Amino acid sequence: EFDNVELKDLANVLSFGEAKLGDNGQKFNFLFHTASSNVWVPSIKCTSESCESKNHYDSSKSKTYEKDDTPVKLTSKAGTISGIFSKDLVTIGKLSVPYKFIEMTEIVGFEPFYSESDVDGVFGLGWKDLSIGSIDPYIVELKTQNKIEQAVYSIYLPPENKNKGYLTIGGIEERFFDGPLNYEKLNHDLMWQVDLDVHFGNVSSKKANVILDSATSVITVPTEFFNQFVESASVFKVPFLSLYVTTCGNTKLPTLEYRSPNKVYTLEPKQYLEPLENIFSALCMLNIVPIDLEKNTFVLGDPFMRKYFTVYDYDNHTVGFALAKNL
Amino acid sequence: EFDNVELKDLANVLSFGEAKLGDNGQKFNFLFHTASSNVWVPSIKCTSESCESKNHYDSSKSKTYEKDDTPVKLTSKAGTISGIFSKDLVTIGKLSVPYKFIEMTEIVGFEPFYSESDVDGVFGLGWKDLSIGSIDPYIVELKTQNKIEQAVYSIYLPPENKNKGYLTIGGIEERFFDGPLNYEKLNHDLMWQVDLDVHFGNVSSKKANVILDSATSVITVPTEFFNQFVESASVFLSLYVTTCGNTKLPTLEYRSPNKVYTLEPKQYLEPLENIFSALCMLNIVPIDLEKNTFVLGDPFMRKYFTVYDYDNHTVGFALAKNL
Amino acid sequence: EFDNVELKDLANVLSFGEAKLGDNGQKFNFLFHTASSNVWVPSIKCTSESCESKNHYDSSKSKTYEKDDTPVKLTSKAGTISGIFSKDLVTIGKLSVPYKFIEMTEIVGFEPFYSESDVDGVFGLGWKDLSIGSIDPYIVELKTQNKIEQAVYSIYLPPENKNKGYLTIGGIEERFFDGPLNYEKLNHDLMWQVDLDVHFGNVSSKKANVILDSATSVITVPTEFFNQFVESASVFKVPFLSLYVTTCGNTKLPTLEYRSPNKVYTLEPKQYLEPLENIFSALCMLNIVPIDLEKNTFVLGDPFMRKYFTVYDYDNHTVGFALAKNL
Amino acid sequence: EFDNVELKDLANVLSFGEAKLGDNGQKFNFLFHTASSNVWVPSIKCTSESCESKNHYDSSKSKTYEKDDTPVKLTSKAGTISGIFSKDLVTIGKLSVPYKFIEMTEIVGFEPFYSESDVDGVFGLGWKDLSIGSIDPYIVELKTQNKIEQAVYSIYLPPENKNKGYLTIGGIEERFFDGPLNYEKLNHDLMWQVDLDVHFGNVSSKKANVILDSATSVITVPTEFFNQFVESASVFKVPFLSLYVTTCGNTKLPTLEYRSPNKVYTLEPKQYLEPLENIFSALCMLNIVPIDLEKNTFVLGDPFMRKYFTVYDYDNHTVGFALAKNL
Ligand SMILES: CSC[C@H](NC(=O)Cc1ccccc1)C(=O)N[C@@H](Cc1ccccc1)[C@H](O)C(=O)N1CSC(C)(C)[C@H]1C(=O)N[C@H]1c2ccccc2C[C@H]1O
Ligand SMILES: CSC[C@H](NC(=O)Cc1ccccc1)C(=O)N[C@@H](Cc1ccccc1)[C@H](O)C(=O)N1CSC(C)(C)[C@H]1C(=O)N[C@H]1c2ccccc2C[C@H]1O
Ligand SMILES: CSC[C@H](NC(=O)Cc1ccccc1)C(=O)N[C@@H](Cc1ccccc1)[C@H](O)C(=O)N1CSC(C)(C)[C@H]1C(=O)N[C@H]1c2ccccc2C[C@H]1O
Ligand code: NA
Repeated sequence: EFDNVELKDLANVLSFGEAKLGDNGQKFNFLFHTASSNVWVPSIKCTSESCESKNHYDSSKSKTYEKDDTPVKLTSKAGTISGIFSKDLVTIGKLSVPYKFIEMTEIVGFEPFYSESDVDGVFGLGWKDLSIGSIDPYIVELKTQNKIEQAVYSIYLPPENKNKGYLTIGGIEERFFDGPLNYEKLNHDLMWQVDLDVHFGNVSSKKANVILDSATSVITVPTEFFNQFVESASVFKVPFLSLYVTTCGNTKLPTLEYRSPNKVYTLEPKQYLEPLENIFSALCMLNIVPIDLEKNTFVLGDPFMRKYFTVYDYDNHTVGFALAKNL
Repeated sequence: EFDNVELKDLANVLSFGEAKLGDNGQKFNFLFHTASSNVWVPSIKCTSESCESKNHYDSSKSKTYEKDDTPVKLTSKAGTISGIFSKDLVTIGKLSVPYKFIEMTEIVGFEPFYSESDVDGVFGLGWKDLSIGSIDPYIVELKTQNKIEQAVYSIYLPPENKNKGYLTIGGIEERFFDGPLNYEKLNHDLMWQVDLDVHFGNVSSKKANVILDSATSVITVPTEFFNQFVESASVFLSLYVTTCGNTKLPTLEYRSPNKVYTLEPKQYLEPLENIFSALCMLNIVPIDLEKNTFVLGDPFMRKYFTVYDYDNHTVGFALAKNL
Repeated sequence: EFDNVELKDLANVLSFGEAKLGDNGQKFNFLFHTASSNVWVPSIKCTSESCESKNHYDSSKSKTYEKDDTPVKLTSKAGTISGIFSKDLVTIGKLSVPYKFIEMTEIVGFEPFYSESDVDGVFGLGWKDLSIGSIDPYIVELKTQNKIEQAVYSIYLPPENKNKGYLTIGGIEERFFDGPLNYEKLNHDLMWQVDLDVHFGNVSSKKANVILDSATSVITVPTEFFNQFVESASVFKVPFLSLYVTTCGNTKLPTLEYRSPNKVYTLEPKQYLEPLENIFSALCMLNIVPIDLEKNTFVLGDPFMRKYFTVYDYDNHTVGFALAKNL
Repeated sequence: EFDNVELKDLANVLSFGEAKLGDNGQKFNFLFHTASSNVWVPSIKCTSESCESKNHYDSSKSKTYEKDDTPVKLTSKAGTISGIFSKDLVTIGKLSVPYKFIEMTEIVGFEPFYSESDVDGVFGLGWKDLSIGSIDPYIVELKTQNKIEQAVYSIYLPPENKNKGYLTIGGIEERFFDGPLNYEKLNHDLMWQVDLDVHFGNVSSKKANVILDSATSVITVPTEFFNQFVESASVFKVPFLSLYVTTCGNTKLPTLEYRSPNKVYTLEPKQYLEPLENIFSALCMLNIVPIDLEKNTFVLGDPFMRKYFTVYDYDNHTVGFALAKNL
């Protein structure tokens, strides 16, 4: 034997948390996904190696389980996922309602990321029309059964990792934010998406389609938008050392802004940069990625959510934004 | 109030662990750093807003404190840290020896990233020639003081998470790896750096300087090497984003005279979504550090258990194993 | 005699510092004034009581004094100032040039404030076309005379009073701020004044004339603008205990924004509020005053300069703004 | 670098000075607070960001410290302060006594104002009945322990500035005032509070509760009284350009009167008006704030203490007023 000291991971919070299935309280780790509208879970029957060291849902150990069995198969350019539909108790903290979910039974093609993390499944929190089987979103379902009064939830991510991070259902906790809470109207009942004029230095795109996505740890922007910025950065002498790398202290890096008619949401340069080293880092990389998802569409991930406490209001069809606060 | 639920971090082990100072065991979160040669720690005396949230070293609370007070200051085109040398018991695990560290007294230029991490300081595991003050590396000092027989350590990151990570001092645990341990000679005692021929598709860089650096979570390549790969791609611009589980991409090869070390697309690709991600990005970053220099961080150390041998001036590599 | 403890000031750095007249270094406490265009200094000849406690300029002591004697008289419902123009060495720090200033000869009114305070006079840092006598600005004259090579200055107020403020001449000092430093063009060369769209919750004013004024400790808004705000605050039920008093933590107060084509400058509620009590104050007041100065005109005083480091550039006719930082 | 001149604060003296705790003389800037009844100090053990730049009490450095550890928590609509009671030597000037004080371990809800000021804590000078934990006032304690013979203090603020302010303990220094010293009896031994008839123009409130509060720089008036005054000065054609703003030379403004059975205390426009600009200001605001604290309650802060040297006499349960002189 020799001297071994335990290594740790870094304090880094996202919309990762525990929910429960069945009346025997079967525990899982969920990614609470604002841009998906089903709950998906590793089934006890899953024949896929992926599934081995996960948490499982066993419909025979829960006395409140209901047969549905409607098969479903989803496939990406990247991977494939097939399962069956089940109903049972679904619980987050104190609240519980019977809900229609997908038991995963074959998972091909998401490696080594899927088996590498301690996440079991997705607990979608998007809108009805984006979901398979056309199901009412979980939180609406809580309101239907009068378990809560207002179809609303909120994500607080701790803006400096000094404390726990939280998902709150049924009401707005003022402990989480400073300044005003501001609602924007949804441009569609598909995702949590809003019309905003986006500005990044001299580049701008009016009335862009902008989407909240608690699953990405990136900011996203169209290719052409990203090209215009690269060229404009060049015009404005913003120094870069390669496409994505810059001095963290770079004084020419512009504020990224999303403007509505009555409120501007912003990420300062150091709020969209990732350090190259994990301590005392002189260099930085833009955490902004050109991807073309839809005409004029931009995605807000964790970097936005790290700064903005966000609110999701089914009843009003709005998204609330406020400056996240250290607990 | 209303129904809460706790949200937590995604388990992601790196070379970050605890170490103690003084005979009253002042505890710190350190980045165990293969590319720094001093131990740096926040002083109780630090006047910076950076130092506020952190653990501090307070010499007055330690009977084994030996006064030094030799001033240090590092300044950088943008960055400043400064402090004083002090001598006290430094403890990792069950191992303990008097050692000269730097109590940082001013920390400027590394916000907000510093205060948002729970790292307090750096525990250098590099070589003497880059130590400010020419101080023997901590592990060498353990050996001089007969705390250990061999001035060797190793770093194990769990290759598939689901498992805990380790820094081991003084010998080699077979439990951590599979297949043989291959050793490479250092090209120069400056850092843990080896001569290797690097290849990526049609592009190659002979007799490159490659540095192990436990403090980046990235793989680094010179700008010219990356431009060459872009040019060679021209035969058929992003190329930065691709499909996850795209196997039609080159493998990164680092060739020594008797072993080739590799990182396949699934070692160098990072997903854009944090579950079931359709798209992925290259975790290969072009940046010029020094002539012909490449750096190997985390994504390499996740595949390769690495051994750092001071007695023999070598680095050992082997395939990291579960448990 | 009894036990006495001294009482002091609350740390509150404004654009107030020292400068010198004549080759014998006569010193004065000046308000460095971005919205005025002459230097005004009390004369040794001043006959008023207000002048008794002040520093005085005595031309008979300076071998570099050049006689002008053109009389000036400014007379406004709060007081009247008369004086004569004189020319002499005028010195800020290391820098020095012959300049024309007004020695005040009579100061009627402005009481008790002028004599209660320890400012001697005003050091105008505005544009020529606002100057009495149409005198080139001091900073211009420095460049005209080859003392500096860029006719630019900056004002830094400590954003939390943890260090000294600084007036810098001749170039940009990055220690004061976190990038980006964004430049806006002047709408006119009368004052430091820019076209910006102002938003305060749902109220807005397009293409407003906004003016930097280092001499007020207040934010200014036209009367109508303020009335629109009151209107929508009443409708939306933002809690006010009276016309300016609110809880410091009021979550319904909006952010004040000033939008250029490429950048938004903002004041969060607690950056435009002042506390009722000087410690642990539950209650606050709006430091926003409705005043009709000019069509559609808004003035930025101390609350703004306290958050934004500001650069005043005569060569390029622009003002720069950046997030001020602690030293 | 570049030519730089320092910027300073103005001289504005308030009820704010130094006192020491413990035998090693740990110094703090305290607000000498006539409407608080404990002493509050940040603890070295405080875990809030609020405490970070402040002076701290470290009990283990003082050989005279005695453990108490009684918890205290004060919370409200938007403020939490908690801590523990500790006993040590407490020193103002050459005077020293063992005294129970509160070590703050958490200060939340008072940013950014708390960190922007160089006040560390509050040194209560009120009455026992308002003390948390039922503690004898510091100055009474000085009397009990035979360190002074009269339990009395005074606050002198220099009426025209340049001049230090002074807190005096143990007797009356005639040097601070002109004219008689008039005394008013307390309507209650809770605060330094007095029955007075308050008149402002045509508006009056008889047998008002008027409270001395050395912690506001404002004068306070119930909302109905204020409303009646503004409607009233409308009827009588006062020049107002908005709701608090008038010219600094406004001749027509009434004197504010506080009438007791044998003395009338007054505040003229001179004493209740704050200028919009910090030098040669044409425009002014009423420093009088409408705010309902309790039935018929009016607060006198700085503007009043600036004119009147005030004396606080525990022995005879009275407050004394005299016109303050220049030193
Ligand atoms: C290759 S990322 C290495 C990083 N260097 C940079 O960012 C250099 C840089 C800066 C700007 C433009 C281009 C290049 C760096 O110097 N990091 C340092 C982090 C640090 C840790 C503790 C106290 C202060 C800083 C370094 O790991 C260290 O301990 N040191 C201690 S001394 C130092 C400040 C010169 C640096 C060093 O040896 N740097 C060298 C190094 C290290 C790892 C890999 C390559 C190189 C070359 C040179 O950059
Ligand atoms: C932000 S409020 C500006 C203030 N005027 C007022 O409040 C409006 C007013 C005017 C006349 C009677 C009553 C009310 C004012 O003019 N203050 C002045 C302070 C002063 C400094 C030195 C000697 C005497 C006064 C001014 O900043 C200046 O130097 N001047 C020099 S001469 C002046 C008295 C006409 C004035 C001016 O150019 N004012 C301009 C100004 C300033 C700030 C904001 C808008 C404007 C427009 C313009 O009127
Ligand atoms: C000029 S307003 C006085 C102020 N009250 C307010 O703002 C009223 C308020 C409260 C909550 C929501 C909305 C409005 C206040 O209580 N300030 C306090 C400042 C303080 C100082 C140290 C530690 C914490 C706060 C006070 O002077 C004190 O020490 N205390 C100590 S305990 C207390 C919270 C009961 C309060 C008190 O005695 N208040 C009394 C007071 C003080 C001044 C004027 C009137 C009154 C009545 C009574 O409420
Ligand atoms: Na806009």
